[PDB]
Amino acid sequence: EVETFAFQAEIAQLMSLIINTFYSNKEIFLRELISNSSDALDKIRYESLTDPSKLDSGKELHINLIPNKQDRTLTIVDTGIGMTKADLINNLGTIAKSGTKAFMEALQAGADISMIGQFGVGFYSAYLVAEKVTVITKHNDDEQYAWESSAGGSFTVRTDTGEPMGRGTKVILHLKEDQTEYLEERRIKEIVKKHSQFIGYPITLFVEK
Ligand SMILES: NC(=O)c1ccc(F)c(Cl)c1
Repeated sequence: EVETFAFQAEIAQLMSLIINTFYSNKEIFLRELISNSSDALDKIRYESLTDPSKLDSGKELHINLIPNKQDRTLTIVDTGIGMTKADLINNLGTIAKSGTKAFMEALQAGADISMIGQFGVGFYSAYLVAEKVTVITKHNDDEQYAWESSAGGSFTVRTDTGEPMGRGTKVILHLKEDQTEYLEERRIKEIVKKHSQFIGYPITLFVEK
């Protein structure tokens, strides 16, 4: 049972512009997704301060980076607050319509593309490097769901029958054929050190056989 949704026009426009604009500084996608994971971890930590049972679904607060050269995927896993089905449909818990408008207005006023995260829509920078993005998420108040989009104006949501995650979000980047540098250990390490060196949660870069 798969549900197919249209992106709001403004979000489809932002994704088309991310996909089609010439812009060499693609590595910022990883900073943006790690920052999103850190924000989601902050949220579940705050909730746990007054309700410890919020961590019954998992006490560890961390971020894992999992490259897979056979699948040509880079997966960013966090154990943050996760998203409900309603969150996924509502632009993955973002105010993407007004954020896109502000990002657009800022670019006309002299902001840089790398500033996308200041406008709450840093997630969509994934499409700088990914032809398809799958988001697996589990929120304490809902079931496990899979969101997926190859852009082109639509996304899908289905119940996820795969590996239970407990709580958190898994962003699976199906990389473009010419973007496989982001599967190399030394390249990922360089980007994390350059852009994410002060994130307040452990970031573990997995290695491969
Ligand atoms: N207008 C642009 O060239 C532009 C604006 C925002 C973006 F995220 C990108 Cl990649 C390009």
